[PDB]
Amino acid sequence: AEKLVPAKKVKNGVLYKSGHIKVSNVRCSYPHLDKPYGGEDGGEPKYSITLLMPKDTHGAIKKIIDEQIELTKKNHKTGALKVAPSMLFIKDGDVDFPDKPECEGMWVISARESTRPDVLNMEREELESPNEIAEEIYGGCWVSSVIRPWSQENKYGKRINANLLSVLKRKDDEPFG
DNA sequence: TTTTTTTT
Ligand code: NA
Repeated sequence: AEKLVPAKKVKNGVLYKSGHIKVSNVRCSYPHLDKPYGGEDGGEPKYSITLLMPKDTHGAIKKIIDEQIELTKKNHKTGALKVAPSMLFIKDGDVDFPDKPECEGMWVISARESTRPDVLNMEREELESPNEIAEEIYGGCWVSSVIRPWSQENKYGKRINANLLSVLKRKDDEPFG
């Protein structure tokens, strides 16, 4: 549920007082919302999505994400955390994925969660069956998503990752396949 | 309220 209290609203996004961030009107790729992904090779399976944020239209919400990344580093429970820019949930499509046409001119956000996120159709109805979830949110559609940064400091390294809380269908478009 | 991701 969006039972959150806005702190700051910008074009294509909202920062909430709880530290959650809504990233609005972004293109979806590689959804794993019907069934969790990963944990073939040691890790535990998680639901996930990639969000493609156009650089020309989403600069304000990008700035909020950066600010919140810094805040998350500073507030890490064991003390302020140093994290490399390659170890964040946000990547630069033009640098990191130059051979992927769908990433051209995009910020690329990866968000994951062990608990299945809320999945809403355009009528804001919450979906429950894996098949209906897979049909609704297909790679290439546009969504709005609630995420929240978190700080990782463990045996595998130091990262700022993003919890995936909700995915709302916004627009249909050509599927990536 | 919690915790490795990764392009896949
Ligand atoms: Na459910």
